[PDB]
Amino acid sequence: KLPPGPFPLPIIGNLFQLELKNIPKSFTRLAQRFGPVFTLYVGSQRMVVMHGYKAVKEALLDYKDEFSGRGDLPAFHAHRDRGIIFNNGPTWKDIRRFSLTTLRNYGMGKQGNESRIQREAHFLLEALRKTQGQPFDPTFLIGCAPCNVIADILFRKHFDYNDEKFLRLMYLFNENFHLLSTPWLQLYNNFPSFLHYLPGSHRKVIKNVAEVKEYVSERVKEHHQSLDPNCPRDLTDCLLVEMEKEKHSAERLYTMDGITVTVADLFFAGTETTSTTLRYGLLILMKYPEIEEKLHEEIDRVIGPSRIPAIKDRQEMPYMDAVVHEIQRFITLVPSNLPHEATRDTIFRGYLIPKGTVVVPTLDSVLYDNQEFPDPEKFKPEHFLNENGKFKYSDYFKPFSTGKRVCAGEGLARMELFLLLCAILQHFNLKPLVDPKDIDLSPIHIGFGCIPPRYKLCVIPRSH
Ligand code: HEM
Ligand SMILES: OC[C@H]1O[C@@](CO)(O[C@H]2O[C@H](CO)[C@@H](O)[C@H](O)[C@H]2O)[C@@H](O)[C@@H]1O
Ligand SMILES: CC[C@@H]1C(=O)OC[C@@H]1Cc1cncn1C
Repeated sequence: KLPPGPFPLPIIGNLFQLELKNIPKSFTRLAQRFGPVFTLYVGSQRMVVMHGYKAVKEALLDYKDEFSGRGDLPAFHAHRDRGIIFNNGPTWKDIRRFSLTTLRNYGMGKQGNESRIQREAHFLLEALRKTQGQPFDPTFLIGCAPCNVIADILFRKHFDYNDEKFLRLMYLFNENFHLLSTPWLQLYNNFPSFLHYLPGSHRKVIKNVAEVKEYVSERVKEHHQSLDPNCPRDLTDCLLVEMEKEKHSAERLYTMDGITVTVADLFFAGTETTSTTLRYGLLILMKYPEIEEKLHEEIDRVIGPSRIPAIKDRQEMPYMDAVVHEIQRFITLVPSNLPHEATRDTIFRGYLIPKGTVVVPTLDSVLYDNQEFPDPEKFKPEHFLNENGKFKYSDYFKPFSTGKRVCAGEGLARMELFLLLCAILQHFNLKPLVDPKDIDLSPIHIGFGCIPPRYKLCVIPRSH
């Protein structure tokens, strides 16, 4: 027997039970009705949804290997079963393991992630000053910071903030994440063959993915022509070197195409989610100026107005720590996670879950638990503050997921969020164009991601 769920119709399945523009809300509605594990058909693809901390944790932690597969995502068919993110094949385990180890090597030491982020803060602060306290759209300014950070690890390359190629890549990342959060792409994701050769915004996503891949492909090729296996320059070099070291084996983990997919995965994933979180963070703080003020107080007391922020500052800045945690919790940036897949026939809570079934370990339902976070729908730093006014740790903080497919750059992202928000607020006050009271924090699109409203602001200097 399958987990309980709604009776499906011919062709469309349970499409009437879903609001295309807010799938996460529909999951939640279905959870009250059927419980923390339920079956759904969207089209002819059967899925099982986990909802709530217990179900999600059990799925990812007690059934590690059973649900460690990756569900298909037609828009990213040019990556399927290659690289990391969209890899449901036999190369996933080893490519992931090697990529994690390599990322850790580049993150460790005095030339590590902290220093890399600190250097990049210089350019970020420079760009913010150059706005002269005039209105500007933050989207493609602040996004440069994580984009350059991951580019350094991948290509040992640094872009000027208005390099045309650089802006184009970020534009593509932004459009994709945006469009992948819209009702049309949600329909396409589930009915790809009915919809693919019709007109629609799905074509742009597909075109955009191919364009990022092509750019990464050329970079991989330029690295292969000028390689020195004794002195690795970046992550692509390490992957290229690993490819030569297996040239006489039976089965191959590394293709030139496998590597560009792997690196385009990291490039896209290393840029877009960090950029969106920061951008969403700035909007949030502008709605709550008293929160911005307390942060300004903590920075000036602990770090002072001049010294560059460092990761260990987190340990002496409980309010910033709580705020950075609360931004990630409140926005539920990837609210349905990435789709998992059953690797074999599995019995979960006495329910049959057949091989190939899509498994959805819902994240918003963990981030919005009303027992762990009383008033979950509200932005409150005190969701992460104890009695002593100190940081209050929570296991329900899972915006990166958990288990075998846990976000490959969790540590990078968290250090970026802390250091860069610290840097920004050390040197600037945030000025909204509209009154704080009229700021709407609701996402404008909800799908693969949660998309912030478009806005402009001024940043007014603190330092001179
Ligand atoms: C706020 C920033 C970020 C968020 C919210 C986020 C979130 C996530 C989530 C929810 C998943 C799916 C986990 C699962 O399937 O169980 C994921 C996967 C992944 N992320 Fe992130 N991530 C962020 C930053 C990053 C960064 C900086 C990188 C690269 C350095 C990155 C690379 C990846 C990769 C390669 C995967 C696929 C893992 C796999 O399939 O085995 N992410 N991320
Ligand atoms: O169809 C799903 C979803 O797509 C939207 C736009 O997001 O409309 C698309 O599909 C309609 C067919 O149902 C077309 O008439 C329209 O041209 C196309 O944009 C939403 O209206 C709809 O919910
Ligand atoms: C389709 C892939 C998903 C997406 O678009 O945004 C989140 C997820 C890819 C991802 C994983 N970690 C960071 N990102 C950007």
